[PDB]
Amino acid sequence: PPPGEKPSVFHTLSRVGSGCTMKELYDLGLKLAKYWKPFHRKAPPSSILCGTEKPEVYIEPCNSVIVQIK
DNA sequence: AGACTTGTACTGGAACTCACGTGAACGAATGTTT
Repeated sequence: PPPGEKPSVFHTLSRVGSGCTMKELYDLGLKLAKYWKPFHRKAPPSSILCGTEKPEVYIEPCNSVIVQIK
């Protein structure tokens, strides 16, 4: 972002779907359950920028969580 | 590829039980003292 501001736009990197136990996935779902929004290809959100791979449901970055990927 | 879940088998420790040992205590007989 411009100096002294929070990030506004995001660029997709990759899907990850392994490395979490069932309980961790349940807790993550409960945390982010309220903030999921349906994804419409015709009116994509401004904050998230995607290529050919698009999600079924998108969550605004302000309410999401950081994940470590190996 | 990778990561988690499920199923099978194994091994060590907990708990329970019996055998054996040791410690302390005691009534009766005997020996000693007065």
